[PDB]
Amino acid sequence: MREVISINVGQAGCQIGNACWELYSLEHGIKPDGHLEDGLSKPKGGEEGFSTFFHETGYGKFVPRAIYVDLEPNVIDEVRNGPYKDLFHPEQLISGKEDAANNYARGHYTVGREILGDVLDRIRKLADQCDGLQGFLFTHSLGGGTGSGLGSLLLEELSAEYGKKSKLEFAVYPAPQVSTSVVEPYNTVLTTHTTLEHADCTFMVDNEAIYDMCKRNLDIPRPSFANLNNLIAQVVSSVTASLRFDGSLNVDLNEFQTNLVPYPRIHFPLVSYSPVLSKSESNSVSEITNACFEPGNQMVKCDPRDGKYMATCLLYRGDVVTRDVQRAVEQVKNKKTVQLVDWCPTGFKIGICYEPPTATPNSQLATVDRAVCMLSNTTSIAEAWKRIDRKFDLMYAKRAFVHWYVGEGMEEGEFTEAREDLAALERDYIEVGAD
Amino acid sequence: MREIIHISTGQCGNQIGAAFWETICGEHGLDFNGTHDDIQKERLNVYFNEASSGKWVPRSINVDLEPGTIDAVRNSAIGNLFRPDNYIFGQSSAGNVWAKGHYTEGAELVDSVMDVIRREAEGCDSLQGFQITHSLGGGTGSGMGTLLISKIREEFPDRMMATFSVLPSPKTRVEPYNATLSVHQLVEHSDETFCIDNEALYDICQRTLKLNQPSYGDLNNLVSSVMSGVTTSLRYPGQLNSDLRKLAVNLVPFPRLHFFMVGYAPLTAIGSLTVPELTQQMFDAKNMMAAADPRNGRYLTVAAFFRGKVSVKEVEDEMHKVQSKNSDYFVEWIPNNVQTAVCSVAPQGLDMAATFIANSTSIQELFKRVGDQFSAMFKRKAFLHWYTSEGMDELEFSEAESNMNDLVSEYQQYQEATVED
Amino acid sequence: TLPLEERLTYKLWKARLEAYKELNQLFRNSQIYWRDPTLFAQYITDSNVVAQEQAIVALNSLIDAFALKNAHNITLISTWTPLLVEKGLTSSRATTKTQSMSCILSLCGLDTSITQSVELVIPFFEKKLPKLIAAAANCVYELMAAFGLTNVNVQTFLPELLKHVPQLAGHGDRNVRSQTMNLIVEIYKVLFKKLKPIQVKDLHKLFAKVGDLFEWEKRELEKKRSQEEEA
Ligand SMILES: Nc1nc2c(ncn2[C@@H]2O[C@H](COP(=O)(O)OP(=O)(O)OP(=O)(O)O)[C@@H](O)[C@H]2O)c(=O)[nH]1
Ligand SMILES: Nc1nc2c(ncn2[C@@H]2O[C@H](COP(=O)(O)OP(=O)(O)OP(=O)(O)O)[C@@H](O)[C@H]2O)c(=O)[nH]1
Ligand SMILES: [Mg+2]
Ligand SMILES: [Mg+2]
Repeated sequence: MREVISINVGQAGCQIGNACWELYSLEHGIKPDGHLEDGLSKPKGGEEGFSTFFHETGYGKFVPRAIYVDLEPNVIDEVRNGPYKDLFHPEQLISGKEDAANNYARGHYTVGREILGDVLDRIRKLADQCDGLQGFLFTHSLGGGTGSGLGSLLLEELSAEYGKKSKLEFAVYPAPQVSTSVVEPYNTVLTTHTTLEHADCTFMVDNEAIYDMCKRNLDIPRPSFANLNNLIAQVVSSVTASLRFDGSLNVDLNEFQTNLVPYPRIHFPLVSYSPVLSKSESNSVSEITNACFEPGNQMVKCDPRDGKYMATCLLYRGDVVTRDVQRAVEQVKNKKTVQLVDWCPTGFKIGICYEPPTATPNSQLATVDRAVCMLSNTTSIAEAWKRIDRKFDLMYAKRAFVHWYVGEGMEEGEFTEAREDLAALERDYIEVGAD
Repeated sequence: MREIIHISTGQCGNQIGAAFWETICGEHGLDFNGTHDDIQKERLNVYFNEASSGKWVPRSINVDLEPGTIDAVRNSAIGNLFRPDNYIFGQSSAGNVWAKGHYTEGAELVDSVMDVIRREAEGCDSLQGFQITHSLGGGTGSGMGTLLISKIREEFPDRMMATFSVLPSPKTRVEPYNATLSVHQLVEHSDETFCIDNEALYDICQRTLKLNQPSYGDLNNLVSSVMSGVTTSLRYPGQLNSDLRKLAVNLVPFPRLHFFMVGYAPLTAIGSLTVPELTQQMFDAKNMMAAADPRNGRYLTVAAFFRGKVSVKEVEDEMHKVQSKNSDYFVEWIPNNVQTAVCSVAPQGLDMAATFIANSTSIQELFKRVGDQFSAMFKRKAFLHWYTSEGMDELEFSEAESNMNDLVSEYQQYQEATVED
Repeated sequence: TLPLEERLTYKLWKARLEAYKELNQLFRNSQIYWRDPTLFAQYITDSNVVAQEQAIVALNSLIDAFALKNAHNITLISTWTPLLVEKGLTSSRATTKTQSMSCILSLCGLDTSITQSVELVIPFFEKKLPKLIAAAANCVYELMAAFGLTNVNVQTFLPELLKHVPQLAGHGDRNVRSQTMNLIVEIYKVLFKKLKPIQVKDLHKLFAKVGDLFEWEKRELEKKRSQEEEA
C-alpha cells in the first residue's frame, strides 16, 4: 500500500495534528489505544485508504504514521501524558530542551540544527516500514521559530533523501489577533523563501480567517487555539478524505500537483469549506456549493469572486447524489461566478466521497449529513503575501530585530534573498493571470 | 523546565530581592519556609528549587560586600527558606565607589559567589538565564554587580541576562559616577534591564499613596508588585512571553536599546475597578516609575500583563482601542508593538491588576539628566582620587560618558518617520 | 617594602602592579626570567586586570630583549601563548588586548614557522565562549598576515586548519563568522562546498580585491648587513 507520513513541526503543528489525529481516529473507528472501537472487527477505512495513514504494527494495534517535532518539551509532553498517550509510539514524539523562541534563525541555523539527526532517523525508520512510500504531509506555522525555522530545514532535508517522493504542506499563516511575536512577518517571509522549491502543493491556513469563522459561524466571542484547531482539522480531514476513503478525485498525493498546480512556484490553492454549523439544521448541495464562493468561508481571508482561477477541485462528502452536484455546479458556471483563466482547457473538476463527515463530540462543530470542500488555485491569494510583505518591509527598513537573527547564525543578506524571492513570487502571480 | 537564577547585589539589591521573594511566595502558595488553585504549583520550579522534602528553597543568591544588610534578611521572616550557603559577604563595604566593587574588594568576592551559582546551575534541568537585583547608585550593587554580569556571561554565553536596575536621584555625591559606569557595562552585557527611578518611586509613595515621609520599605513594595506582575508570564503556563528570550525578542528591536520603563495599576491605597479604568490607569504617567515624559516620545515595543478576575476579550478589546486613540505614541514601522497577556491568578488582595513594560524612547531623559550630572563633576575632575586610586582610569570615565551619550542619540534618532537606508 | 621577589606575588594587588612595572623598566633599560616561564605564566593571569595589564606589558618587554635554542622557545610558546589568547585576547581592555597579541606574535618570531604557534591556538575552536573562539580565529589571522606560510609544508598544515573551519563558519555568533571569513581571505592571499552558498558568493566578491619577520630572518639580514661593511 502507498503510505504517507505526516510530519508535524512546532506548537501549532503539533496541536493541529492533535485535532487531525483525533478526527482521523474517530473516522476510522480507532480508540485512543490504537485499537478498534467495540464491534468493528475492521477499521472503517481499510481496505481503502486507512492503511495509508495508519500502521498496523501488530494484530489489533493500529498506530498513525506520524512524527511530532518541537524544540520545547512542553507541547509534546501533553501528548505523552494525555488520553492519546498510547496512540503514538514514544519514538514518534521528539522534543528538545529549549525552543527557538519566536526566532527563525535558531530554529533553522542554531538550535534546530542540533535535533536534526534524530528527526531524520525516525522518519527513515518510518520510511523503511513502507512498501511504497508516497510522500509526506507537513503541518506547521510560519510564525514561531521552530515550525518556521526547523520546519523549513526539515522540508529541505526531505527533498535531499526522499527526492522522488512528493510533499504537501499545511502552513499556518500568521494573524495579529492571535500572534505571539512581533517578528512573525520576518519568520514568514524567510520560510516561504526556503520552502518555495521544497513543496509540491501548500495549503495556507490564515489564522485570521479561521478566527473570524469561529467568531461568526460558531458564535464564539473569543475563540481559543483549541477552537481554531477543531475547525482546521474538520477542513484538513475533508481535504484528505479521498485519500483515506472511496475517492473519485485526488486519490493520490501526486494528483494534487496535477490538478491544482500549473507551474511549480504557484502551488498555493485557496481552500473553502461548507457548512460550518454550531453544535446547537439540515442544508443541501446547492447551498454548500454557493457558500464556497462567499467571502466568509475560506482558509485565507480573500474574496472568492476576485482574481483569476487557474484550477479548481470541488470535493463533496456524505449523502451526496451526482445529479445534485452536476446541477449545483452548473448553476455556478452558468451564472458566471468566478473568472476562469483563458489558457486553461479544462475547468471545474468534481470528486465524491460517500463517507459522511464527522465532528468530534468534544468540539463546537455540528455533524452534517453532507459537506463540500473547494480547492481553488486563484491569483487572489497573492494578496496574503502582499500583506505580509508590508509588515516585513516596514521593520527591515530600519533593520529592526535583525540582530536577533544575525546573532543566531544567519547572514543579513539572507533577508534580502528571501525578500526578492517573495517579490518575484508576487510578480509571478500577476503575470500568470495575463495572456 | 527552564529554571532561573536570581542574584541580589548590595543593600538595595538584597532588600528588593527580599520583597520579591516574600511576594511571589504567597502567589505560589508557600509558607515562609516553603510549603490550592494548582496553577500556583505548575511553574513553581522556575524560581524555586525543589528540595527533597516537598519543600521549596528559592534559586536565589544574596551577595553584599559587607554583612550589614545581608545580616538583616538573614534573621527576618523569609530568612528561613533561603539556602544558608547562598549568603555571600565580605568584611568591609565599598563606601559608595564603583571602582572598589568592580576592581578591588568586589572582584575578590566574585569568585566565591560563582561557585554557588555554578553549583546551582548543576541542579537545573535546562536553566534559561539569570536575573539581578541591584542599585546603580552605590558601589557594591553597581560595581560588583556589573563585574558579576560580565563574568557570568563569560561562563554562560548563551543564557538570558535580565536586570532590575535602580536609578539614583538628586536627594553620595558620586551616584552619577557609579550609575554612568554601570550603564556603560549594562549596555554591553545586559539582555534586559528594567529601569526603576528612585525619584518616581518616591513621588508615587508621597503623592499617590500620600505617605508623608516614605521609607525604603514602601519604595520596595512597588518594586516588588511590579516584579511580581512582570514575571507573571514566567511563573504561569499557557501564556505569551514564557521565556526570558521570547520576551526579549518581542521587546528589543536593537541590541543596545534594551532599557525599559515599568508601570503598575492600581496604586491608590485608600485610608471595584473596571478593565477600561485599569487600562487608563496603566498608561497614566502618574502610574509610572521613571521621571521621564512618556507621552513626549514614542513606544518602540510594549508588553502589558493583566491579572485576576478579568476577561481576555475585554482586555484585548481595551488595549486595541487604546492603541487606536494613541497611535501617534506607537512607532509605525513596528506593526503590533504591543503584546498583551492575561493571567487568572490574582495578586491578592486585589481583584485585578496590570503591569506595564515599555521600550519607550522617552527614557533618554533619564540617561540625559545623569549624563548632565556626570559631566559637571568630570569637567572638574572631582572625586576622581577615590576611583582612580583603585586602578581606574580617566579614559574609562570619558568612555562611559561618551558611550551613554550615544545611547541617548539612538533613542532620539528612532523618533523619526518611515525612512529607508 | 622590599624585596621585589615577594612583592611580585604579595597579597595586595597594588604591590603586584608596581612590581610588574618595575620588572618592565628593568627590561627596557637593558633578572633572567627567560629561564623559567612559570614565573610570567603566573603574572599573565594576575587575577586583577589592572595589574595583569602590566604583567603582559612587561611580558612583551621581556621577550623583546631576546635575542637561541629552539627547544627552550617551544616551551615558552607552549606555556605563554595559550594563556595570552585565553585571558588576554578575550579581555575587554585596549592595552591588554593589543599587548597580549604582540606577545603572541613576537613569541612566534622565536620559532622557524607559524606551525607550532598555530597548532597551540587551534584547540580553542572547541570552546563554548564565542568571543574566545573569535579571538583564536583573529589570532591565527594575524599570525599569517605577519609572517605568512614561510617555511611551512602547506600540504600538512592547511588541511588540518580547514578541518575545523566549516563548523565555525556556521557558528551562531556573528563575530566568529566575521573572523572566520577574514581567515579565509588570508589563506587565499598566500574548502567551500561545506560552506553556505551565500557565504561563497560574498567570498568570491572579497577575492576580487588584491593588489600586491622571524628571529632568524632578522639575524641573517643583519649577518649580511654587518658584513656589508667591508670598505
Ligand atoms: N491554528 C493554530 N495556530 C496556532 C496554534 N498555536 C499557535 N499557533 C500559531 O503559531 C504562531 C506562533 O508559532 P508557534 O505556534 O509558537 O510555533 P513554535 O514552533 O512553537 O515557535 P517557537 O516555540 O517560538 O519556537 C502564532 O502566530 C499562532 O497563530 C494553534 O493551536 N492553532
Ligand atoms: N529602592 C531602593 N533603593 C535603595 C535601597 N537601599 C539603597 N538604595 C539606593 O542605593 C544607592 C546606594 O547603594 P546601596 O544599595 O544602598 O549600597 P550598595 O549597593 O551595597 O553599595 P555599598 O554601600 O557601597 O556597599 C542609593 O542611592 C539608594 O538610593 C532600598 O532599600 N530601596
Ligand atoms: Mg513553541
Ligand atoms: Mg551596602
